[PDB]
Amino acid sequence: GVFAKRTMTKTRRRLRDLDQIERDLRSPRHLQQYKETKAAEDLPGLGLYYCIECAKWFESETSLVGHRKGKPHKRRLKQLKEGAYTHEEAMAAIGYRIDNG
Amino acid sequence: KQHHMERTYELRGWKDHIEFLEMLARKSGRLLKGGEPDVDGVAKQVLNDFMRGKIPWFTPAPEP
RNA sequence: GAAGCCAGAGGAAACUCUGGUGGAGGCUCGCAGCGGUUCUGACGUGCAAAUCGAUCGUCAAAUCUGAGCAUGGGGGCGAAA
RNA sequence: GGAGACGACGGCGGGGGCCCCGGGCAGAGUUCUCUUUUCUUCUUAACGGUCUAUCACCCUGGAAACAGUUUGUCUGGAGAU
RNA sequence: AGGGAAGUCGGCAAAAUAGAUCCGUAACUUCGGGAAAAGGAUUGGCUCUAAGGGUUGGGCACGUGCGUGCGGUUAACAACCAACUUAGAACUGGUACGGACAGGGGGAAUCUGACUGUCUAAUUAAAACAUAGCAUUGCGAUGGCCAGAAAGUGGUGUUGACGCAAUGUGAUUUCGUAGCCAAAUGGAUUAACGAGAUUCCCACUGUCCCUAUCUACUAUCUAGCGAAACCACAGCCAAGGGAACGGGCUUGGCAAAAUCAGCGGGGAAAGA
RNA sequence: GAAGCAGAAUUCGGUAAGCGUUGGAUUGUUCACCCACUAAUAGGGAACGUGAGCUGGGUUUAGACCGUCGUGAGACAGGUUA
Repeated sequence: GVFAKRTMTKTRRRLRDLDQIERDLRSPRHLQQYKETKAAEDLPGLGLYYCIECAKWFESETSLVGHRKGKPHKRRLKQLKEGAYTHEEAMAAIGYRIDNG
Repeated sequence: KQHHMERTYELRGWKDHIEFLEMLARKSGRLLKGGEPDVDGVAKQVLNDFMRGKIPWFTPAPEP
């Protein structure tokens, strides 16, 4: 189930993008940036229990190990195995390159 | 007094009012969407209990 | 998920704890039925001299209901308006 | 003296009917492809005979190392198994 | 779209929540509840795995399928038959996985009635009534409460104080930075329950900024059919018309047949 | 037009109604005071010298409770609800 599915596509209901998840997994600095863009006291579990794969905070470690079995987590793992879509792939689709001398 | 608040809410270990209201919200279950504490509602409860004679407080009389 | 019952762990016993079983209650969600809360509702020489729609209360009983019979105006009946 | 002759509710068990599955005969439909396929008929009254069906009762016998036993803890030296 | 109650007396209405499995759940409490509290995780398809059952059947010695006297609890084994649940794992599509339908928004408080229940058929469903509980009064039969015109009349009465009749009230509880006294508590600041009244928070949204678009039925036009309310006569205004009133009079402005769809200023129109 | 009116910003006054004159909080209340934006947030009439567009309060049929008065039916200094 999706909560309030009618307004799911609004800009104020936007979620983190998969290429951002790729950059967070590759480099910790972007993930840290996404951490100070939030307030630690209002996060579920005070921000200690966070799944980078699903970009989601959880109230407890048992809840985290709980969602890791779920098919949303496995779909996120599958999507990250196939790889996110980027501007480099967009240029390679049309055969475009960047000339830097 | 601090110990009066401790026996009133069965809570201890806060360094400031924000932490006190956060631990009180997490203990009493006053949570918003996502488990975020209801600090506003907990503060309203504390103020109402303070006025309605549920937390012990008084002003000492000036000595002669 | 109440008494009652079974097994295990303690406790000198009386009792305590754990896992079951059982199926009580003018308990509860809720279909029918009964009722009638709300809508700038519909209708307003209406389908109707009180109807229609959505929503709502109750739903194992102080529940709903038929036929036969009893109470008749200075009256009767009335969980009393 | 028995019958006529008697409340409400709960779970358990037996039987009839309905529902469901399989085989077979016949008929019908589908059939680009698939489908030994999908559907339809295959029934047995009152009244009787005969053989059996929980409870209960009778005979032998005398039960602790208590036993039989229901989903539900009742039964037995007032005689259980 | 963006914002999210800025709307409005007032979040009225609408939106959001909703089934099931798992994690977890506070104050208060009459210890029964509150509680589906709160707050989170998950749900499709396909291929498998595992667990949960029923029926039948034991070796000798004799007499001859049973009777014995034995001997044994590895039947812990074989054969046959059968259905619905539960848990686990891989793979796989995805913007959706209780995919339609169905289906709690939640919370912090205050007032109020103990609760379940009942009434104003056709404007008021409620703090009204009733209820159990509590207290008072009368009556021991040649009696109390009643009824009838009367009666050799009737009820309570197939009755006898743990009863009958009339009242009032209306569960239970009450009635020194922290001391003393009382049989753990010092309470009514009373739990649960509620189509009762009130304030607020989160969520949510066309309530609003600020409106736009789509569908059905009308309205519209046609064929057929076909009323009623109402009606002194009638219907453009301006200034004056003492009695604070003009539609008709005076003085002006003006003023051109016949029509159709709408509108709610005026006249009409409220079982007014 | 006038003013110690240097400038900037204004103050007082005149002609002028062409053109504008907002968004909100507050009902334990004569809802009137605050806040900001703005060039500015001016005031009135056509109702209130009785009076059918819509909807909240004065406002008040029938139900109900509390306060005051009355022996009582009831009335009100009043307050609440539908």
